[PDB]
Amino acid sequence: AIFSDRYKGQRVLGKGSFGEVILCKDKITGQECAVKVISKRQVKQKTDKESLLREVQLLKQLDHPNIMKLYEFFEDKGYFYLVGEVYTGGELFDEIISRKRFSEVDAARIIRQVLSGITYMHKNKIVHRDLKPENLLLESKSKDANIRIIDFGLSTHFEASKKMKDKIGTAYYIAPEVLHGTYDEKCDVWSTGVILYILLSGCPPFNGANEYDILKKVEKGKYTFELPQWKKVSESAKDLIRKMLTYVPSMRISARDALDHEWIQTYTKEQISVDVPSLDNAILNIRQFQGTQKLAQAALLYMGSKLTSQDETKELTAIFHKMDKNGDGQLDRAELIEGYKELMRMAVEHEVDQVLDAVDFDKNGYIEYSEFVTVAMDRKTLLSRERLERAFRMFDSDNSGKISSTELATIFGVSDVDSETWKSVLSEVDKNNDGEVDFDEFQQMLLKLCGN
Ligand SMILES: COc1ccc2cc(-c3nn(CC4CCNCC4)c4ncnc(N)c34)ccc2c1
Repeated sequence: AIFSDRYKGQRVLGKGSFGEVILCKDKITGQECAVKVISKRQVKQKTDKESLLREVQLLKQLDHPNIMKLYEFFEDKGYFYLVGEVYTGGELFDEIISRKRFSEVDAARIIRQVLSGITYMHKNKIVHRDLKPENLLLESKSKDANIRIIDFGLSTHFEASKKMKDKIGTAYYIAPEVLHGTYDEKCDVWSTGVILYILLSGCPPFNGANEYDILKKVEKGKYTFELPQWKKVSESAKDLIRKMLTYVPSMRISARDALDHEWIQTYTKEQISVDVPSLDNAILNIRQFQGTQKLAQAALLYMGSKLTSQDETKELTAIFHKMDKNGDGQLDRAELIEGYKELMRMAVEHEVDQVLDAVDFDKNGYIEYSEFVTVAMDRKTLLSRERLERAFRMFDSDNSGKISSTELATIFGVSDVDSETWKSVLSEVDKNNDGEVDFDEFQQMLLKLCGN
């Protein structure tokens, strides 16, 4: 079984957990799929291969409309290839923030789907452990679309990335008992309870300035309904949340029994019988939450991509140098492609051609490979820079064009950028800052925070 014999890469879907997800296509049937590629080297394995193989085989036989469908599994010297069904509706919360109105009925429908998928998985002795909004995909970008839970069962066999770009946002959802090391399927009920709390209020129940702060709250396990917007919420919803966020797991309600709860039964009726006031403050809060999380993540990815492009700028120049037997610094289309491939090893024809368009539109002769290197790398870093700008713009909901010092403290705390470190970098960028930054200044800060 060779992965590449069956599937061709089409386009990247993202970096998710444990590795990158690539949209692939079956070479024979044309069938599209999402393949999670996990590098055995860059990621450690918890269990022996036999245990992993058995769990994979089980997963292939399981089917539920709220669980991502696993089709196939491949392995080579370097990697595991997990072939799943592709879902195109994006992350649940990125949908929710676009909505104009949101009620308890909406929240209930969402949670019943999650609880349903979880219950089926627990029946089969599969635990998630890292349940969070990022792991709730939509079959289509619509409030009517079905939810598919991704990454069930991965945490049992693979160690999580300790890189903060990977870690962002994880602290809010993790069960206290996971932190302390003794856990079972009840941890997934806890995470779901955290998600329900956020849907109804727009604010995490366990919150803080940074990762440790948040984890400290989770561990203590104390939370409240003190916020004003909890006045608009039914006692029934609050009651379920209490049961889901019960500290001791044996006393914590099960996924199965949570489906049976009065709130779920009452509010997921096809026919809306009960009062449905729009949880307007929760929406505003949820948008603020998502925006913050997305900007912090984009910031780390941007800094990461900057460093990566620095390495690859040096390598690419070295490679072309060797090829530059003449020493005139000019190469042809063939040579440029070959070198690009050399670096890649360290589709192709088309990417070089895009570069040459800008460089030498007429294509009359040879190319200053130096000029090529520059343009080539800028196209590689585009996604991250535009994504950064988009996240900045989205976070800036009033279109002020600026982010305040208070907002920066939140963004950087979530990002594990030390308070004293970022403030010092701000001072270097703008001596006369007024306790706010525009986009360019923010970007200048990030550059300085990654050795630039
Ligand atoms: C255990 O075997 C498998 C096999 C394939 C899997 C595919 C996905 C998956 N990831 N992404 C990228 C999104 C980018 C935005 N943030 C949320 C995720 C996806 N996008 C669309 N469809 C998908 N199926 C995924 C996740 C886990 C998988 C596990």
